[PDB]
Amino acid sequence: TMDAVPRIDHYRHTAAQLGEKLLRPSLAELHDELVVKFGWIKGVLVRCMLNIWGVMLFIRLSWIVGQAGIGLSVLVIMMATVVTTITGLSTSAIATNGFVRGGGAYYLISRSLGPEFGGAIGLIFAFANAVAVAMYVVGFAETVVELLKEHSILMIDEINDIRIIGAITVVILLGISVAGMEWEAKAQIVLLVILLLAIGDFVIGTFIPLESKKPKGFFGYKSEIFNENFGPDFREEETFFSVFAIFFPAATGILAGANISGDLADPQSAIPKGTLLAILITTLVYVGIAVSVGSCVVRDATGNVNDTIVTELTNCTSAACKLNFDFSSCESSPCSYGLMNNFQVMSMVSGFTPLISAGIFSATLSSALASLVSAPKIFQALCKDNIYPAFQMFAKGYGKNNEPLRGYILTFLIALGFILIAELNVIAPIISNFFLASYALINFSVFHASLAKSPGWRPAFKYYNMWISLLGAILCCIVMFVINWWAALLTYVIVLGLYIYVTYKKPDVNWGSSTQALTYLNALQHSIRLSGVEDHVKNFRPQCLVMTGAPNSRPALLHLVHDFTKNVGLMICGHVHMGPRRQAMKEMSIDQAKYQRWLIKNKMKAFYAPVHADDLREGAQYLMQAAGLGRMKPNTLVLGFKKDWLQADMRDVDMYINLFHDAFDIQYGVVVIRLKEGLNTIDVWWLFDDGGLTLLIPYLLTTKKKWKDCKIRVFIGGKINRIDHDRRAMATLLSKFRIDFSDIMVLGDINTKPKKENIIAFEEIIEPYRLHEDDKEQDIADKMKEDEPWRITDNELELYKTKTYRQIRLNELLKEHSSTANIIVMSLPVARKGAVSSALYMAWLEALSKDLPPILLVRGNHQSVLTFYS
Amino acid sequence: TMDAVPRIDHYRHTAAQLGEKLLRPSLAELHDELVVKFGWIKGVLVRCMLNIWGVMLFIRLSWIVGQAGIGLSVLVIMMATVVTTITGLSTSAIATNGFVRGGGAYYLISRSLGPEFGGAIGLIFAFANAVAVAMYVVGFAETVVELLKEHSILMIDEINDIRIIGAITVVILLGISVAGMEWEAKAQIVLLVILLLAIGDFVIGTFIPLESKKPKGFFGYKSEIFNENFGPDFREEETFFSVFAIFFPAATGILAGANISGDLADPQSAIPKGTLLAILITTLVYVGIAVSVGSCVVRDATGNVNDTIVTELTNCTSAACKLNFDFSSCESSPCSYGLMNNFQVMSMVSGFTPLISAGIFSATLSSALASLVSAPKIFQALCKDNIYPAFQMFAKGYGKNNEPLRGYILTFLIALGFILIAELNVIAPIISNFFLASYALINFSVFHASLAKSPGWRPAFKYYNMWISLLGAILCCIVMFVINWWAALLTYVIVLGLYIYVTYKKPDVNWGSSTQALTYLNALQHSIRLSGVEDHVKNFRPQCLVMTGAPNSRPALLHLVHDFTKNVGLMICGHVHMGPRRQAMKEMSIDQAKYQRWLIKNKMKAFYAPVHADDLREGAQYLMQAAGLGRMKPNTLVLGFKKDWLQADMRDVDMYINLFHDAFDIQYGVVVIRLKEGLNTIDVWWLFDDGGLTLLIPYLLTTKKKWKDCKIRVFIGGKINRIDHDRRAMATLLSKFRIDFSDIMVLGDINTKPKKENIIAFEEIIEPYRLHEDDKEQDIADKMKEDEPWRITDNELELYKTKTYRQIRLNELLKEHSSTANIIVMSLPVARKGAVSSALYMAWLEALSKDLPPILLVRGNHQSVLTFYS
Ligand SMILES: Cc1cccc(Nc2ccncc2S(=O)(=O)NC(=O)NC(C)C)c1
Ligand SMILES: Cc1cccc(Nc2ccncc2S(=O)(=O)NC(=O)NC(C)C)c1
Ligand SMILES: [Cl-]
Ligand SMILES: [Cl-]
Ligand code: NA
Ligand code: NA
Repeated sequence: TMDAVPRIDHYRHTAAQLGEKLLRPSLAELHDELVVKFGWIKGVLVRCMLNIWGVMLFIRLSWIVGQAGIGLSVLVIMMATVVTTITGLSTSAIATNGFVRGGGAYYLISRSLGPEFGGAIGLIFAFANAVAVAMYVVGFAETVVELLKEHSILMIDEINDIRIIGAITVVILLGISVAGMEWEAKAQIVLLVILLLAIGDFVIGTFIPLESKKPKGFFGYKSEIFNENFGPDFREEETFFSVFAIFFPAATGILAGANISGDLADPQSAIPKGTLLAILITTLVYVGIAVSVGSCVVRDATGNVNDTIVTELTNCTSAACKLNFDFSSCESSPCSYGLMNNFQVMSMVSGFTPLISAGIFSATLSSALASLVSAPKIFQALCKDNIYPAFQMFAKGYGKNNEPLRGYILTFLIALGFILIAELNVIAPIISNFFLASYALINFSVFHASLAKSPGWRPAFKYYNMWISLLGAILCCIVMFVINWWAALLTYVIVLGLYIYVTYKKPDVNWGSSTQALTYLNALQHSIRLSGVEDHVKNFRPQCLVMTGAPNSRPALLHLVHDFTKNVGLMICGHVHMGPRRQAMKEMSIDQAKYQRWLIKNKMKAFYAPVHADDLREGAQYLMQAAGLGRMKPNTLVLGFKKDWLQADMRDVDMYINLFHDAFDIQYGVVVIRLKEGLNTIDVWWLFDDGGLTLLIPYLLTTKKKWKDCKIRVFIGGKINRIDHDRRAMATLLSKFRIDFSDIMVLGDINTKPKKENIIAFEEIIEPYRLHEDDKEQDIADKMKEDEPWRITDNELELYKTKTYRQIRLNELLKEHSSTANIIVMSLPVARKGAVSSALYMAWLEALSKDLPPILLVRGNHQSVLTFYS
Repeated sequence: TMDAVPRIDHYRHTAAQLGEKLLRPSLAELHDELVVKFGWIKGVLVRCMLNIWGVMLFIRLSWIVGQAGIGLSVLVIMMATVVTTITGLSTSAIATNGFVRGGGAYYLISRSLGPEFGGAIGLIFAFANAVAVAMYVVGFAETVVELLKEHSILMIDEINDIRIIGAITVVILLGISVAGMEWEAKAQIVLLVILLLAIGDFVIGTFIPLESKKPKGFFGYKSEIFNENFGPDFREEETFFSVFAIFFPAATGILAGANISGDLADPQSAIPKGTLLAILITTLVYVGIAVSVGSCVVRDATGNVNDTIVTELTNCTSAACKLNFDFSSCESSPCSYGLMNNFQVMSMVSGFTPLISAGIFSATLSSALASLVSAPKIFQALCKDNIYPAFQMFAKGYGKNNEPLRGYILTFLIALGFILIAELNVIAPIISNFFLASYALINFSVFHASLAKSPGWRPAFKYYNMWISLLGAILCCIVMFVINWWAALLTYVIVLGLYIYVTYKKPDVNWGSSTQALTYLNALQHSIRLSGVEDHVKNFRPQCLVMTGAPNSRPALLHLVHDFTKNVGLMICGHVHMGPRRQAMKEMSIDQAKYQRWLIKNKMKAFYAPVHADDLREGAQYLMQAAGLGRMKPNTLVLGFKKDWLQADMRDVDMYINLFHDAFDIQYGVVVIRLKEGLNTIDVWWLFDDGGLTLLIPYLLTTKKKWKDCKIRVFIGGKINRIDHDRRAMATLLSKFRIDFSDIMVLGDINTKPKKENIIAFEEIIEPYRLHEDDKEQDIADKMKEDEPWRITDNELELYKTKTYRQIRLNELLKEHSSTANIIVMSLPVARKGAVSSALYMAWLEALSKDLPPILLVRGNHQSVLTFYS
């Protein structure tokens, strides 16, 4: 049947080849008459879980649960979890749209809402990961240094030992990462097993209370300790929000699995479930460990065997005394340790202490490895789009699975430098702010997509309410402020600067962002609003349709039309295409884009309006009948003077004059512009009341900065002995309209016979098109029907001598008075259709406008365009 | 010449008679073939000066100067003058645009920025003036009560005497106001003369030092007092902002002259200059009096001759002794005189004593008279505007000059009630905030008019910078908050409530406000923005041109098309008008308004688009070639099934089919809707790949609240023995597009001969259109060019039997399967142009769709409309 059935091969044209077996027929033919890929578990779940988990489970979780209450600590965890889950829901929604080629969160953000935000967030996120690797390596070095300092071993000052260990660790991590994407997965699995072993060791040792640890804070699940550990016992210059700020970074790292989207077996399924499961499991483990530590250890303790453990005569109505006096009465002296003074509680409540030490080692190393892997991927994805041209390179992949070795080396260098600094406690909040900004950008991506009701939003993952996403972005910003407000300001400024730079760069890319859909929707909504507004005389605007063909053919005329339309009124540059329909469609499709881009590149607020018809008359008919939307429709027809009418087929001149006639018939106002295309005052000779357009146009000219210094001087026609009366009337009328005029000149020389020379010149010019009916018999009635109506009938030439003499005399007056004007505006002669031939009308116009400064012959609708009523 | 020269009579038609000869010729006729008025001084200057001056020049200015030094008091006056001068500049700008028919600031505000704000501000301002009448009368009563209590002539308490005196004065003022406008002006002049006499008396007395007043603070213009008082004191619980709030109401009252616009000889010349002169003179007098009082009286004093006045040896480091010791050394014991404890200081520092009291009487009475005059004016103007229908009563005018007698009575009643309350100290801030809100609305009117760039702005008064006006409105809001913050919140709430009520009432009025111009400018700017956005498959929208004629003939089809276009994509209702051009233009002009209003009233976000042409074919050509603006152009022709084609001239059917053909030639998509107009699943039978529109339309259908429950079930064609493979392929394709489907059905019964009965029925239906070439001879070729291309040839009928049987069998299948669907979407058969006659195409469509639920035959553009990439 030649009509192809729906087939995936038809739509598959970017990630594969359709081939000969799949090719949808075009409408014309029917019409025209004749590599490593990971699963969701090992690719998203494990990476997300390992990135989320860190030293908080073994260092600060006990301190947080002590400073705050069990209930308040659980609340802090839950609120951080809200912020991360909302972010994860938004990420899954943005990832279940189409095929994600690679990159990571940068790819999702860019393909969602445009290269500007995409590049800003991509650079920020890549830098954040490149510095996070160094921070995690520094944490590992700190843990190793503390472990060796607890013994006698040491090489150099603590800082230098930290630097050495960090450098060795970073070198090893870079080697492992360069080894490949499978070795890294094996190492991640090993580290996860070790960390789970450490967690289980802590939980097992919390169930075995050894008396030797009694002088410590550990007691072994005593309900009295639990009841005493509620409430916010803040023993410092800190508060609830300080604890929240300290803990929240422990909820981050939820985008690790989506950072390697270019290596997943199948995104759109692995990312959502993997990320959500990782968030759930990590939050559950955090809550469990918080409660466990809060039900075993007392806040304060003075570890000492000599400490009274016999519970002699006393009351000391605290939780500790409820079972024994061990680690009691340090409310005045700074007792050694406890749930609020020792950060190794997890290492003591546990069993095998080196098991917990290895758990911390794995927690830091897994995060470092994940960051080192993820940052180069984002950088290479952002570089492959050439958003920052200098960053070209750092995008070449090596081996079967394209791996950014150059990005790997760059991340290694950045991490090594930041480790060489070795003092990173002041930079962590900036990195946290960067991550929070990325989360907020993802949430805003989802919200923007839901706001712009693009039919192609079509996300495969539900449970992504737009309002929840907006609330999540707001919460991300608020949490960003809650910790290191000045860091938040710095990140905001950096993001805004990058966004502005990218917007000004205007990169050559087009992805289908929600920004374009929202632009269309905004235009549609505003047009629909405007369609319900009644038109008023004082709200009239010149809405011009300029017949120019190619808008670049005559630039002076286009600029002039722009002057009195730019920012006030509509401007449609109409172009008529002629020839066969087939090639005409392709030519119009090319020209539309070419000329719209040309206009936008020259600051012309005009609309290109191509049209295909047999002749210019029919195309202009199309435009004057249909061009426009609702109330934004042309009311004025603008033409340029047919400067070549003298040497041109009379059919073209007839078409020009017929354009005039159809413009008048359709109740349009006609503006004919005659100026020298090759490349003071404004004189307005408006002698017939067209409704005011002749005055409105030059006033709008004066409203612009190009004609601000030009003063309007008016010319009118009067009767001798009555000059002053008419001048006063014109001055009063102009004052009522509030149009400033430098001078008013009343001329009685109109209606007088022009000179003999000018009449002779007009006759000589008009001779070739004269019919000369008198010199011929009735046979001439065939020329008037075949070689006509171009021919000028002697009857009309004698019946309209007044108008011809008026045109010649008016040209004389214009030359004598307005020769020094910057622009002339004059009433456009109107010829009744059927009474005057096209050739005679063209000759009238040519005689009127010949050899003068830029001139505009204006004939308005005759509907009132000005008013003096408020 | 029948062309009329410019003349004021053509444009003078709304506020004056046009006349016989005052009628410009219409473009068709030339182209078609064939009592008491006041001047600016007595009307604006005097009223503004008398309203601005209150009891602050004799009661509170001295206390203010005492509380804050000379410099700080001068600063307060200057800042209040900034707020008022900005307001006055905006008022002059808004009043020098057109002829101000009547009313006051209400008329200017309404004619500037729309009936909503106009009515809100008018009601609030009228109420403010009415209440101010009572407040000024209460001030007069208080002054008289104090004067008579100084001599113990009070009767029936004090408040109960204030009530009686105020009632008598209000009755007298009402009588004077009813007496006419000239008598009020004479009384105003008399009061002004008295007040100037009082001011001059104070200034003269300040130069006549008298030892009698030595016990009082007055000393005689001594420098030492000036240096002492040049600095702030701010005694008691007083602050700079508190004194500024106390003083600022003194600067108000600048709109008294503009409130009399309906009785001025020449507004646009009297209001601006008069108001500015009033502001200047009042501020100058205020500054002079403040400085003079600060240079002649000490802040503290104790008036007694027995007190120490010798100035003998005494340390008294304070500067009060610089000239004498009279009225000194009460820094601990409260004093009874001075610039901080006595308010009658002016009366004491003057010459004749009762003349100051007379000046106070005049100041308090002139403001009351002005308010009682102005409030009815504004109320009558806003009532003649008929913005609140219940208030149409208070619009009648009496006498030669329309005088709102009912408004006068209502204002008198309101003032009498508020005087009967007699305790207005708590209501003054409300009135001040109302006045400030009016000032802010005037400034925002000027700013909004400058924002929208309508050519009709054209204000005759310069010096009105838009940013200055916006700053003035902001300052007015801030000042109104500064004093009585809760009063400011209450006034804001009242203004917003009135604005919402007026917006929802939708009054039937059109004045060409700045809001409409801004709507147009916003739409144009958004369209210009959208014109620069590149096109992407992800952002494709269905932009439909529905050929419906009158948009109310078939409501069901319009609803159906609007369901999948509202909020997503454009919708243009195209109507073609035939007949003579002259009458056609008027018909289209009326129809455009009628149908746009009908659409907006019916909640259709569509655009009515009428064209004039001699046949539907070329009108649709106009629409498909030119309709739209920039990137908001249609790409899908929507047609209703010709249900009468069986009984209708075959020229109409040929035009319909050629509409199809031209739609395809212009590479448009085509949607044909067949549904019953007189009186839950969506079945998509898309069998040919059109690019995806057949699938994209029903999805958008399911995207709306009216089709949320319906589930999409798909039907495709397949080969027997491989049904499951094709079903899996279709399921995968739909999942990649993210279009939810309840079921997929693969049909092998296509391309099979339908029932004999159905073929016989099709033949019977098609019988009276066959060319019967075999039965006839070569002469039949004439019918192919005279009765054709309607006639169905025998060659085509025999050569396209497969397609006809396909249509019949497809209708059988749809009746068998989709008979219970809420809507059906099917692939529209495409007939090669020149190969199939129009009648056979129509019969194909009829056979395909009949005895079915609502159906959409969709033939997409064959360009990809869906994508599974991101
Ligand atoms: C890079 C960076 C910057 C700022 C804060 C964090 N913290 C995070 C982040 C994600 N998951 C857990 C944590 S954590 O709870 O602090 N555990 C942890 O081992 N942090 C190490 C840096 C010592 C990480
Ligand atoms: C109706 C009203 C409400 C609130 C404040 C004012 N004050 C104004 C207004 C205009 N010019 C001067 C003043 S004034 O300086 O306060 N003098 C004065 O006599 N006010 C009298 C009410 C006693 C007026
Ligand atoms: Cl992350
Ligand atoms: Cl006022
Ligand atoms: Na980790
Ligand atoms: Na007054």
